[PDB]
Amino acid sequence: ARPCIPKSFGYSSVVCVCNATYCDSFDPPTFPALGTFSRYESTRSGRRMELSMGPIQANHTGTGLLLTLQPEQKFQKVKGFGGAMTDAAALNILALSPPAQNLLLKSYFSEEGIGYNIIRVPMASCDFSIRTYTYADTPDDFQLHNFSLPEEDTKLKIPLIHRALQLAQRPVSLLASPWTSPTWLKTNGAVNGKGSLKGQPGDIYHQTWARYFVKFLDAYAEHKLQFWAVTAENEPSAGLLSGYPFQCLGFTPEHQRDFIARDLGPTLANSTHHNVRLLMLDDQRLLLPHWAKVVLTDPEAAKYVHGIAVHWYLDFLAPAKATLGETHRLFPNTMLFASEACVGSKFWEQSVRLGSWDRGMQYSHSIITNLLYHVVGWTDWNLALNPEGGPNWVRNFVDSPIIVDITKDTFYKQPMFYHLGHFSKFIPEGSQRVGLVASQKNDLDAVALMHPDGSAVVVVLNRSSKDVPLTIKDPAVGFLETISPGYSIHTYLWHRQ
Ligand SMILES: O[C@@H]1[C@H](O)CN[C@@H]1Cn1cc(-c2cc(Cl)cc(Cl)c2)nn1
Ligand SMILES: *[C@@H]1O[C@H](CO)[C@@H](O)[C@H](O)[C@H]1NC(C)=O
Ligand code: NA
Ligand code: NA
Ligand code: NA
Ligand code: NA
Ligand code: NA
Ligand code: NA
Ligand code: NA
Ligand code: NA
Ligand code: NA
Ligand code: NA
Ligand code: NA
Ligand code: NA
Ligand code: NA
Ligand code: NA
Ligand code: NA
Repeated sequence: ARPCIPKSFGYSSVVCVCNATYCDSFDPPTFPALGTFSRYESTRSGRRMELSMGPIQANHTGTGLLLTLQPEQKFQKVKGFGGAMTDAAALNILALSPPAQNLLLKSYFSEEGIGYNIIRVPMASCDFSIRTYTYADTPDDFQLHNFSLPEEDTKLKIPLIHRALQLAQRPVSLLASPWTSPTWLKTNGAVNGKGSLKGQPGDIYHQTWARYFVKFLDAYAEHKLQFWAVTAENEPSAGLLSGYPFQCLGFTPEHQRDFIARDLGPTLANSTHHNVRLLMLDDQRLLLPHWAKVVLTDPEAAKYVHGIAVHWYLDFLAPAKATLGETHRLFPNTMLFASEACVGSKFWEQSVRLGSWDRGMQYSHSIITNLLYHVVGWTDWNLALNPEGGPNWVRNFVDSPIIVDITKDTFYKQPMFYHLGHFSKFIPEGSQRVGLVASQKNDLDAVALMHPDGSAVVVVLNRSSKDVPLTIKDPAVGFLETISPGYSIHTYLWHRQ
Protein backbone atom coordinates (compact mmCIF):
# COMPACT_ATOMS: atom_id res chain seq x y z
CA ALA A 1 0.00 0.00 0.00
CA ARG A 2 2.07 2.97 1.27
CA PRO A 3 5.89 3.03 1.45
CA CYS A 4 8.23 4.29 4.16
CA ILE A 5 8.77 8.04 4.43
CA PRO A 6 12.46 8.03 5.44
CA LYS A 7 14.05 10.51 7.82
CA SER A 8 17.63 10.63 9.09
CA PHE A 9 18.65 11.88 12.54
CA GLY A 10 22.41 11.52 12.02
CA TYR A 11 22.78 7.82 12.83
CA SER A 12 23.51 4.85 10.55
CA SER A 13 20.06 4.53 8.93
CA VAL A 14 16.64 6.15 8.69
CA VAL A 15 13.43 6.02 10.65
CA CYS A 16 10.08 5.82 8.88
CA VAL A 17 7.83 8.82 9.59
CA CYS A 18 4.12 8.43 10.38
CA ASN A 19 1.55 10.96 11.39
CA ALA A 20 -2.28 11.34 11.69
CA THR A 21 -2.81 10.82 7.96
CA TYR A 22 0.10 8.66 6.75
CA CYS A 23 1.95 5.54 7.85
CA ASP A 24 3.76 2.90 5.82
CA SER A 25 1.79 -0.34 5.53
CA PHE A 26 1.59 -3.65 3.67
CA ASP A 27 -1.00 -5.01 1.30
CA PRO A 28 -2.88 -8.10 2.53
CA PRO A 29 -0.62 -11.16 2.46
CA THR A 30 -0.61 -12.97 -0.88
CA PHE A 31 1.87 -15.68 -1.77
CA PRO A 32 2.78 -17.23 -5.12
CA ALA A 33 2.64 -20.71 -6.62
CA LEU A 34 5.02 -23.61 -6.07
CA GLY A 35 8.31 -22.85 -7.79
CA THR A 36 8.22 -19.15 -6.83
CA PHE A 37 9.44 -17.53 -3.59
CA SER A 38 8.67 -14.24 -1.85
CA ARG A 39 11.56 -12.15 -0.49
CA TYR A 40 11.14 -9.24 1.94
CA GLU A 41 14.25 -7.05 2.24
CA SER A 42 15.39 -4.36 4.70
CA THR A 43 18.75 -2.60 4.32
CA ARG A 44 20.77 -0.02 6.21
CA SER A 45 20.81 2.01 2.99
CA GLY A 46 17.07 2.44 3.42
CA ARG A 47 14.97 -0.46 2.13
CA ARG A 48 12.21 -1.40 4.58
CA MET A 49 10.69 -4.90 4.21
CA GLU A 50 10.44 -4.49 0.43
CA LEU A 51 8.82 -7.36 -1.45
CA SER A 52 10.16 -9.14 -4.53
CA MET A 53 9.69 -12.58 -6.08
CA GLY A 54 11.74 -15.02 -8.13
CA PRO A 55 12.22 -18.64 -9.23
CA ILE A 56 13.18 -21.69 -7.23
CA GLN A 57 14.90 -23.52 -10.10
CA ALA A 58 16.03 -27.10 -10.68
CA ASN A 59 19.55 -25.93 -11.61
CA HIS A 60 22.23 -24.84 -9.13
CA THR A 61 23.79 -21.60 -10.42
CA GLY A 62 25.52 -20.36 -7.26
CA THR A 63 28.98 -21.52 -6.20
CA GLY A 64 29.14 -19.85 -2.79
CA LEU A 65 27.38 -20.56 0.49
CA LEU A 66 24.54 -23.06 0.26
CA LEU A 67 21.82 -23.22 2.95
CA THR A 68 19.83 -26.45 2.71
CA LEU A 69 16.40 -26.83 4.29
CA GLN A 70 16.02 -30.03 6.34
CA PRO A 71 12.28 -30.23 7.06
CA GLU A 72 12.49 -33.68 8.65
CA GLN A 73 14.67 -32.31 11.49
CA LYS A 74 11.98 -30.71 13.66
CA PHE A 75 12.45 -28.67 16.84
CA GLN A 76 10.27 -26.34 18.90
CA LYS A 77 6.94 -24.82 17.92
CA VAL A 78 6.60 -21.04 18.14
CA LYS A 79 4.26 -19.20 20.52
CA GLY A 80 4.72 -15.77 18.94
CA PHE A 81 6.12 -12.24 19.10
CA GLY A 82 5.11 -8.99 20.78
CA GLY A 83 5.85 -6.13 23.19
CA ALA A 84 4.89 -4.60 26.54
CA MET A 85 1.89 -2.33 27.15
CA THR A 86 3.59 -0.41 29.94
CA ASP A 87 2.23 2.78 31.49
CA ALA A 88 4.89 4.69 29.55
CA ALA A 89 3.90 3.04 26.26
CA ALA A 90 0.19 3.77 26.74
CA LEU A 91 0.77 7.40 27.73
CA ASN A 92 2.88 7.96 24.60
CA ILE A 93 0.34 6.30 22.30
CA LEU A 94 -2.69 8.08 23.79
CA ALA A 95 -1.00 11.48 23.41
CA LEU A 96 -1.36 11.10 19.63
CA SER A 97 -4.53 12.14 17.85
CA PRO A 98 -6.86 9.13 17.44
CA PRO A 99 -6.14 8.64 13.71
CA ALA A 100 -2.40 8.55 14.43
CA GLN A 101 -3.02 6.12 17.34
CA ASN A 102 -4.70 3.68 14.97
CA LEU A 103 -1.85 3.85 12.45
CA LEU A 104 0.52 3.00 15.31
CA LEU A 105 -1.62 0.11 16.54
CA LYS A 106 -2.12 -1.18 12.99
CA SER A 107 1.65 -0.97 12.49
CA TYR A 108 2.13 -3.56 15.28
CA PHE A 109 -0.98 -5.73 15.37
CA SER A 110 -2.52 -5.77 11.88
CA GLU A 111 -1.69 -7.91 8.85
CA GLU A 112 -0.93 -4.60 7.12
CA GLY A 113 1.70 -4.22 9.83
CA ILE A 114 3.85 -6.87 11.48
CA GLY A 115 1.25 -9.11 13.14
CA TYR A 116 2.16 -9.05 16.85
CA ASN A 117 0.33 -11.72 18.85
CA ILE A 118 1.80 -11.22 22.37
CA ILE A 119 1.30 -8.35 24.83
CA ARG A 120 3.16 -8.19 28.14
CA VAL A 121 1.17 -6.32 30.82
CA PRO A 122 2.82 -5.14 34.08
CA MET A 123 0.80 -5.78 37.23
CA ALA A 124 0.71 -2.20 38.61
CA SER A 125 3.66 0.20 38.46
CA CYS A 126 7.24 -0.33 37.34
CA ASP A 127 10.05 2.04 36.39
CA PHE A 128 8.21 2.83 33.13
CA SER A 129 5.46 4.53 35.13
CA ILE A 130 4.98 8.15 36.18
CA ARG A 131 4.26 7.21 39.80
CA THR A 132 4.59 4.43 42.34
CA TYR A 133 1.45 2.42 43.16
CA THR A 134 0.15 -1.13 43.56
CA TYR A 135 -3.40 -2.41 43.36
CA ALA A 136 -3.69 -2.64 47.18
CA ASP A 137 -1.62 0.07 48.87
CA THR A 138 -4.14 0.29 51.75
CA PRO A 139 -2.12 -1.47 54.48
CA ASP A 140 -3.01 -4.63 56.39
CA ASP A 141 -5.69 -5.62 53.87
CA PHE A 142 -4.84 -9.32 53.84
CA GLN A 143 -8.16 -10.33 52.28
CA LEU A 144 -7.54 -7.65 49.61
CA HIS A 145 -10.94 -6.03 49.93
CA ASN A 146 -9.51 -2.70 48.70
CA PHE A 147 -7.75 -4.25 45.69
CA SER A 148 -8.64 -2.07 42.70
CA LEU A 149 -7.47 -1.12 39.19
CA PRO A 150 -6.33 2.52 38.89
CA GLU A 151 -6.59 4.85 35.92
CA GLU A 152 -3.43 3.47 34.29
CA ASP A 153 -5.26 0.18 33.72
CA THR A 154 -8.89 1.20 33.27
CA LYS A 155 -8.15 4.31 31.16
CA LEU A 156 -4.86 3.65 29.35
CA LYS A 157 -3.68 0.02 29.22
CA ILE A 158 -6.99 -1.86 28.95
CA PRO A 159 -8.59 0.33 26.21
CA LEU A 160 -5.39 0.07 24.14
CA ILE A 161 -5.22 -3.71 24.60
CA HIS A 162 -8.88 -3.94 23.54
CA ARG A 163 -8.01 -1.97 20.40
CA ALA A 164 -4.92 -4.07 19.62
CA LEU A 165 -7.08 -7.20 19.73
CA GLN A 166 -9.77 -5.71 17.45
CA LEU A 167 -7.11 -4.83 14.87
CA ALA A 168 -5.29 -8.18 15.07
CA GLN A 169 -5.76 -10.99 12.56
CA ARG A 170 -4.16 -13.67 14.74
CA PRO A 171 -5.29 -14.47 18.30
CA VAL A 172 -3.25 -12.40 20.74
CA SER A 173 -1.96 -13.82 24.02
CA LEU A 174 -1.60 -11.62 27.12
CA LEU A 175 1.21 -12.16 29.65
CA ALA A 176 1.31 -10.46 33.06
CA SER A 177 4.30 -9.73 35.32
CA PRO A 178 4.41 -7.97 38.72
CA TRP A 179 7.28 -5.73 39.80
CA THR A 180 6.49 -5.06 43.47
CA SER A 181 3.91 -6.20 45.96
CA PRO A 182 2.10 -3.87 48.36
CA THR A 183 4.88 -2.54 50.59
CA TRP A 184 3.22 -3.82 53.79
CA LEU A 185 3.92 -7.34 52.51
CA LYS A 186 7.64 -6.61 52.20
CA THR A 187 10.51 -7.05 54.65
CA ASN A 188 11.74 -3.51 53.87
CA GLY A 189 8.40 -1.66 53.70
CA ALA A 190 9.37 0.00 50.41
CA VAL A 191 8.57 -0.35 46.70
CA ASN A 192 12.25 -0.80 45.77
CA GLY A 193 15.56 -1.69 47.42
CA LYS A 194 16.58 -5.05 48.86
CA GLY A 195 13.43 -6.70 50.17
CA SER A 196 11.29 -9.84 49.91
CA LEU A 197 7.92 -11.02 51.17
CA LYS A 198 7.73 -11.11 54.95
CA GLY A 199 7.62 -14.47 56.71
CA GLN A 200 7.79 -17.83 54.98
CA PRO A 201 5.93 -19.65 52.19
CA GLY A 202 2.47 -20.75 53.26
CA ASP A 203 1.98 -17.92 55.79
CA ILE A 204 -0.41 -14.99 55.60
CA TYR A 205 1.91 -12.71 53.60
CA HIS A 206 2.59 -15.33 50.92
CA GLN A 207 -1.06 -16.36 50.75
CA THR A 208 -2.09 -12.73 50.38
CA TRP A 209 0.45 -12.15 47.60
CA ALA A 210 -0.72 -15.22 45.67
CA ARG A 211 -4.32 -14.04 46.13
CA TYR A 212 -3.18 -10.75 44.55
CA PHE A 213 -2.51 -12.65 41.29
CA VAL A 214 -6.08 -13.99 41.30
CA LYS A 215 -7.47 -10.55 42.18
CA PHE A 216 -5.60 -9.10 39.19
CA LEU A 217 -6.91 -11.80 36.85
CA ASP A 218 -10.46 -11.28 38.15
CA ALA A 219 -10.18 -7.52 37.62
CA TYR A 220 -9.04 -7.85 34.00
CA ALA A 221 -11.59 -10.61 33.32
CA GLU A 222 -14.31 -8.18 34.42
CA HIS A 223 -13.01 -5.97 31.59
CA LYS A 224 -13.36 -8.97 29.24
CA LEU A 225 -9.60 -9.64 29.05
CA GLN A 226 -8.15 -13.08 29.81
CA PHE A 227 -4.49 -14.03 30.18
CA TRP A 228 -2.45 -16.78 28.52
CA ALA A 229 0.19 -16.73 31.27
CA VAL A 230 1.73 -14.85 34.18
CA THR A 231 5.30 -14.78 35.45
CA ALA A 232 6.09 -15.53 39.11
CA GLU A 233 7.87 -12.12 39.47
CA ASN A 234 9.68 -9.75 37.13
CA GLU A 235 13.45 -9.98 37.69
CA PRO A 236 13.25 -11.61 41.16
CA SER A 237 17.05 -11.46 41.54
CA ALA A 238 17.07 -7.65 41.38
CA GLY A 239 15.20 -7.50 44.71
CA LEU A 240 18.21 -9.12 46.38
CA LEU A 241 20.50 -6.19 45.52
CA SER A 242 21.11 -3.50 48.14
CA GLY A 243 19.59 -0.22 47.00
CA TYR A 244 17.91 -1.47 43.81
CA PRO A 245 16.32 1.72 42.42
CA PHE A 246 12.92 0.66 41.08
CA GLN A 247 9.97 -1.58 41.85
CA CYS A 248 11.16 -5.09 42.77
CA LEU A 249 10.37 -8.07 45.00
CA GLY A 250 13.33 -10.29 45.80
CA PHE A 251 13.21 -14.08 45.58
CA THR A 252 16.06 -16.50 45.83
CA PRO A 253 15.51 -19.53 43.56
CA GLU A 254 14.64 -21.54 46.69
CA HIS A 255 12.17 -18.84 47.78
CA GLN A 256 10.57 -18.78 44.33
CA ARG A 257 10.38 -22.59 44.44
CA ASP A 258 8.61 -22.62 47.81
CA PHE A 259 6.31 -19.70 46.98
CA ILE A 260 5.14 -21.43 43.79
CA ALA A 261 4.81 -24.78 45.57
CA ARG A 262 3.01 -23.57 48.71
CA ASP A 263 1.14 -20.46 47.56
CA LEU A 264 0.99 -19.27 43.94
CA GLY A 265 0.54 -22.64 42.25
CA PRO A 266 -2.26 -23.98 44.49
CA THR A 267 -4.04 -20.61 44.63
CA LEU A 268 -4.07 -20.31 40.83
CA ALA A 269 -5.22 -23.93 40.54
CA ASN A 270 -8.00 -23.34 43.10
CA SER A 271 -9.22 -20.39 40.98
CA THR A 272 -11.38 -19.89 37.92
CA HIS A 273 -8.15 -18.94 36.10
CA HIS A 274 -6.48 -22.33 36.61
CA ASN A 275 -5.86 -22.53 32.84
CA VAL A 276 -3.50 -19.53 32.97
CA ARG A 277 0.09 -20.76 32.66
CA LEU A 278 2.88 -19.95 35.10
CA LEU A 279 6.36 -19.00 33.84
CA MET A 280 9.33 -18.98 36.23
CA LEU A 281 12.54 -16.90 36.37
CA ASP A 282 11.56 -13.89 34.17
CA ASP A 283 15.16 -12.77 34.50
CA GLN A 284 18.62 -12.79 32.94
CA ARG A 285 19.58 -16.13 31.44
CA LEU A 286 22.87 -15.96 33.36
CA LEU A 287 20.78 -17.43 36.20
CA LEU A 288 20.36 -20.61 34.10
CA PRO A 289 20.52 -23.58 34.46
CA HIS A 290 20.83 -23.07 38.22
CA TRP A 291 17.42 -21.45 38.77
CA ALA A 292 15.84 -24.20 36.67
CA LYS A 293 17.64 -26.88 38.70
CA VAL A 294 16.42 -25.43 42.01
CA VAL A 295 12.78 -24.92 41.05
CA LEU A 296 12.13 -27.80 38.67
CA THR A 297 13.70 -30.70 40.65
CA ASP A 298 11.03 -30.15 43.33
CA PRO A 299 7.94 -31.98 42.02
CA GLU A 300 5.58 -29.90 44.18
CA ALA A 301 6.82 -26.73 42.45
CA ALA A 302 7.49 -28.22 39.00
CA LYS A 303 3.90 -29.42 38.52
CA TYR A 304 2.79 -25.77 38.47
CA VAL A 305 5.48 -24.36 36.15
CA HIS A 306 4.71 -24.29 32.43
CA GLY A 307 7.90 -22.59 31.24
CA ILE A 308 10.94 -20.42 31.93
CA ALA A 309 10.94 -16.72 30.99
CA VAL A 310 14.26 -15.03 30.13
CA HIS A 311 15.38 -11.42 29.74
CA TRP A 312 18.16 -10.57 27.28
CA TYR A 313 20.20 -7.99 29.23
CA LEU A 314 22.99 -10.46 30.12
CA ASP A 315 22.98 -12.50 26.92
CA PHE A 316 26.43 -11.15 26.00
CA LEU A 317 28.27 -12.69 29.00
CA ALA A 318 26.28 -15.97 29.02
CA PRO A 319 26.59 -17.99 25.79
CA ALA A 320 23.31 -19.52 24.66
CA LYS A 321 24.55 -23.11 24.78
CA ALA A 322 25.64 -22.91 28.44
CA THR A 323 22.29 -21.39 29.50
CA LEU A 324 19.35 -22.00 27.15
CA GLY A 325 20.94 -25.13 25.69
CA GLU A 326 21.98 -26.70 28.96
CA THR A 327 18.57 -25.82 30.45
CA HIS A 328 16.70 -27.49 27.58
CA ARG A 329 18.94 -30.54 27.97
CA LEU A 330 18.17 -30.87 31.70
CA PHE A 331 14.45 -30.08 31.34
CA PRO A 332 13.43 -30.78 27.73
CA ASN A 333 9.69 -30.57 28.45
CA THR A 334 9.71 -27.04 29.95
CA MET A 335 9.49 -24.36 27.25
CA LEU A 336 11.88 -21.41 27.16
CA PHE A 337 10.35 -18.01 26.31
CA ALA A 338 12.07 -14.63 25.88
CA SER A 339 9.88 -12.24 27.86
CA GLU A 340 11.74 -8.90 27.68
CA ALA A 341 14.35 -7.06 25.61
CA CYS A 342 15.33 -3.45 25.09
CA VAL A 343 18.39 -1.48 23.99
CA GLY A 344 19.47 1.63 25.89
CA SER A 345 19.35 0.56 29.56
CA LYS A 346 23.05 -0.24 29.89
CA PHE A 347 25.43 2.59 30.64
CA TRP A 348 27.37 4.06 27.68
CA GLU A 349 24.22 3.38 25.70
CA GLN A 350 22.63 6.69 24.89
CA SER A 351 18.93 6.12 25.47
CA VAL A 352 17.33 6.73 22.07
CA ARG A 353 19.20 6.61 18.73
CA LEU A 354 16.62 7.28 16.01
CA GLY A 355 17.58 5.37 12.88
CA SER A 356 20.13 3.07 14.54
CA TRP A 357 20.66 0.11 12.21
CA ASP A 358 22.99 -1.36 14.83
CA ARG A 359 20.15 -1.67 17.35
CA GLY A 360 17.91 -3.31 14.77
CA MET A 361 20.61 -5.89 14.08
CA GLN A 362 20.89 -6.58 17.82
CA TYR A 363 17.19 -7.49 17.88
CA SER A 364 17.23 -9.90 14.92
CA HIS A 365 20.55 -11.45 15.98
CA SER A 366 19.10 -12.13 19.44
CA ILE A 367 15.88 -13.57 17.99
CA ILE A 368 17.82 -15.89 15.67
CA THR A 369 20.02 -17.12 18.54
CA ASN A 370 16.97 -17.71 20.76
CA LEU A 371 15.23 -19.69 18.00
CA LEU A 372 18.30 -21.86 17.44
CA TYR A 373 18.29 -22.71 21.17
CA HIS A 374 14.66 -23.84 21.63
CA VAL A 375 13.01 -20.53 22.60
CA VAL A 376 9.33 -20.50 21.60
CA GLY A 377 8.68 -16.76 21.63
CA TRP A 378 10.26 -13.31 21.85
CA THR A 379 8.75 -10.26 23.56
CA ASP A 380 9.92 -6.65 23.28
CA TRP A 381 9.70 -4.20 26.19
CA ASN A 382 7.95 -0.78 25.81
CA LEU A 383 5.84 -0.68 22.63
CA ALA A 384 6.49 3.08 22.33
CA LEU A 385 8.60 5.72 24.11
CA ASN A 386 9.12 9.48 23.79
CA PRO A 387 12.28 10.88 22.13
CA GLU A 388 14.06 10.94 25.50
CA GLY A 389 13.24 7.28 26.15
CA GLY A 390 10.55 7.98 28.74
CA PRO A 391 8.58 8.60 30.79
CA ASN A 392 10.39 6.68 33.52
CA TRP A 393 10.20 7.75 37.16
CA VAL A 394 13.80 6.70 37.96
CA ARG A 395 15.06 7.99 34.57
CA ASN A 396 15.97 4.55 33.25
CA PHE A 397 15.50 5.90 29.74
CA VAL A 398 15.86 3.26 26.96
CA ASP A 399 15.12 2.74 23.26
CA SER A 400 11.93 1.47 21.62
CA PRO A 401 11.09 0.33 18.05
CA ILE A 402 8.55 3.20 17.87
CA ILE A 403 9.35 6.71 19.15
CA VAL A 404 6.43 9.12 19.61
CA ASP A 405 6.95 12.90 19.18
CA ILE A 406 3.61 14.13 20.49
CA THR A 407 4.38 17.82 19.90
CA LYS A 408 4.20 17.02 16.16
CA ASP A 409 1.48 14.31 16.29
CA THR A 410 4.18 12.10 14.75
CA PHE A 411 5.78 8.74 15.49
CA TYR A 412 8.93 7.14 14.10
CA LYS A 413 9.36 3.44 13.30
CA GLN A 414 12.97 2.47 14.06
CA PRO A 415 15.05 -0.22 12.32
CA MET A 416 14.27 -2.31 15.42
CA PHE A 417 10.61 -2.28 14.34
CA TYR A 418 11.44 -3.83 10.98
CA HIS A 419 14.06 -6.29 12.26
CA LEU A 420 11.43 -7.64 14.66
CA GLY A 421 8.83 -7.57 11.89
CA HIS A 422 10.97 -9.82 9.69
CA PHE A 423 10.04 -12.46 12.29
CA SER A 424 6.66 -11.50 13.77
CA LYS A 425 4.99 -10.91 10.40
CA PHE A 426 6.09 -14.23 8.85
CA ILE A 427 6.31 -16.79 11.70
CA PRO A 428 2.73 -17.39 12.90
CA GLU A 429 1.90 -19.20 16.12
CA GLY A 430 2.37 -22.94 15.77
CA SER A 431 5.20 -22.61 13.26
CA GLN A 432 7.94 -25.15 13.93
CA ARG A 433 11.65 -24.52 13.65
CA VAL A 434 13.31 -27.06 11.32
CA GLY A 435 16.84 -27.81 10.19
CA LEU A 436 18.83 -25.44 7.99
CA VAL A 437 22.31 -26.72 7.13
CA ALA A 438 25.09 -24.34 6.12
CA SER A 439 27.40 -25.83 3.49
CA GLN A 440 30.47 -23.92 4.74
CA LYS A 441 31.52 -21.40 7.38
CA ASN A 442 29.93 -17.98 6.82
CA ASP A 443 29.18 -14.63 8.51
CA LEU A 444 25.38 -14.77 8.25
CA ASP A 445 22.78 -15.64 10.86
CA ALA A 446 19.91 -17.72 9.50
CA VAL A 447 17.00 -19.80 10.79
CA ALA A 448 14.37 -21.92 9.02
CA LEU A 449 10.80 -22.67 10.12
CA MET A 450 7.69 -24.30 8.69
CA HIS A 451 4.25 -22.70 8.93
CA PRO A 452 1.43 -24.96 10.16
CA ASP A 453 0.38 -25.39 6.51
CA GLY A 454 3.81 -26.82 5.63
CA SER A 455 5.17 -23.80 3.75
CA ALA A 456 8.70 -22.56 4.36
CA VAL A 457 10.09 -19.38 5.93
CA VAL A 458 13.81 -18.56 6.20
CA VAL A 459 15.24 -15.40 7.81
CA VAL A 460 18.77 -14.43 6.77
CA LEU A 461 20.58 -11.61 8.59
CA ASN A 462 23.85 -10.14 7.31
CA ARG A 463 25.67 -8.18 10.01
CA SER A 464 28.84 -7.80 7.92
CA SER A 465 29.66 -5.06 5.42
CA LYS A 466 30.16 -7.51 2.53
CA ASP A 467 27.60 -8.82 0.06
CA VAL A 468 27.36 -12.61 0.42
CA PRO A 469 26.09 -14.58 -2.61
CA LEU A 470 23.78 -17.28 -1.32
CA THR A 471 21.88 -20.35 -2.48
CA ILE A 472 18.98 -21.82 -0.52
CA LYS A 473 17.99 -25.40 -1.37
CA ASP A 474 14.69 -27.03 -0.60
CA PRO A 475 15.13 -30.77 -1.35
CA ALA A 476 11.52 -30.95 -2.58
CA VAL A 477 11.38 -27.75 -4.69
CA GLY A 478 14.88 -26.82 -5.85
CA PHE A 479 17.40 -24.00 -5.59
CA LEU A 480 16.83 -20.34 -4.65
CA GLU A 481 19.60 -18.15 -6.09
CA THR A 482 20.04 -14.89 -4.22
CA ILE A 483 22.44 -12.46 -2.52
CA SER A 484 22.46 -11.26 1.09
CA PRO A 485 23.81 -7.68 0.91
CA GLY A 486 26.04 -6.17 3.54
CA TYR A 487 23.95 -4.80 6.43
CA SER A 488 20.69 -6.40 5.35
CA ILE A 489 18.00 -8.71 6.64
CA HIS A 490 15.85 -10.90 4.37
CA THR A 491 12.85 -13.13 4.98
CA TYR A 492 12.09 -15.75 2.32
CA LEU A 493 8.75 -17.56 2.02
CA TRP A 494 7.79 -20.28 -0.44
CA HIS A 495 5.21 -23.01 -0.87
CA ARG A 496 6.60 -26.55 -0.71
CA GLN A 497 3.62 -28.18 -2.43
O1 LIG B 1 12.68 -1.36 32.72
C1 LIG B 1 12.63 -2.81 32.61
C2 LIG B 1 11.82 -3.42 33.77
O2 LIG B 1 12.04 -2.67 34.93
C3 LIG B 1 12.38 -4.87 33.83
N1 LIG B 1 13.65 -4.91 33.01
C4 LIG B 1 14.01 -3.50 32.77
C5 LIG B 1 14.87 -2.94 33.95
N2 LIG B 1 16.28 -3.22 33.65
C6 LIG B 1 17.07 -4.26 34.15
C7 LIG B 1 18.34 -4.16 33.54
C8 LIG B 1 19.58 -4.98 33.67
C9 LIG B 1 20.66 -4.74 32.79
C10 LIG B 1 21.84 -5.47 32.84
CL1 LIG B 1 23.13 -5.05 31.66
C11 LIG B 1 22.04 -6.50 33.77
C12 LIG B 1 20.97 -6.74 34.64
CL2 LIG B 1 21.16 -8.02 35.83
C13 LIG B 1 19.77 -6.02 34.60
N3 LIG B 1 18.20 -3.05 32.69
N4 LIG B 1 17.04 -2.55 32.76
C1 LIG C 1 1.46 13.73 7.25
O1 LIG C 1 2.15 12.79 6.48
C2 LIG C 1 2.31 13.00 5.04
C3 LIG C 1 3.39 12.00 4.64
O2 LIG C 1 4.68 12.62 4.57
C4 LIG C 1 2.69 14.47 4.63
O3 LIG C 1 2.49 14.67 3.22
C5 LIG C 1 1.87 15.45 5.47
O4 LIG C 1 2.29 16.81 5.28
C6 LIG C 1 1.99 15.11 6.94
N1 LIG C 1 1.50 16.20 7.80
C7 LIG C 1 0.35 16.28 8.49
C8 LIG C 1 0.19 17.50 9.29
O5 LIG C 1 -0.53 15.39 8.44
NA1 NA D 1 19.67 8.53 11.72
NA1 NA E 1 23.69 -26.95 2.64
NA1 NA F 1 4.10 0.11 33.59
NA1 NA G 1 -1.19 -0.81 36.22
NA1 NA H 1 5.31 8.12 43.80
NA1 NA I 1 -6.47 -0.11 45.77
NA1 NA J 1 -4.46 -13.91 26.42
NA1 NA K 1 4.43 -3.91 40.12
NA1 NA L 1 1.76 -5.37 41.91
NA1 NA M 1 20.37 -12.24 29.99
NA1 NA N 1 11.66 -0.22 25.57
NA1 NA O 1 7.29 -3.56 20.23
NA1 NA P 1 0.94 -19.53 5.02
NA1 NA Q 1 25.68 -11.65 10.51
NA1 NA R 1 20.15 -10.78 4.22
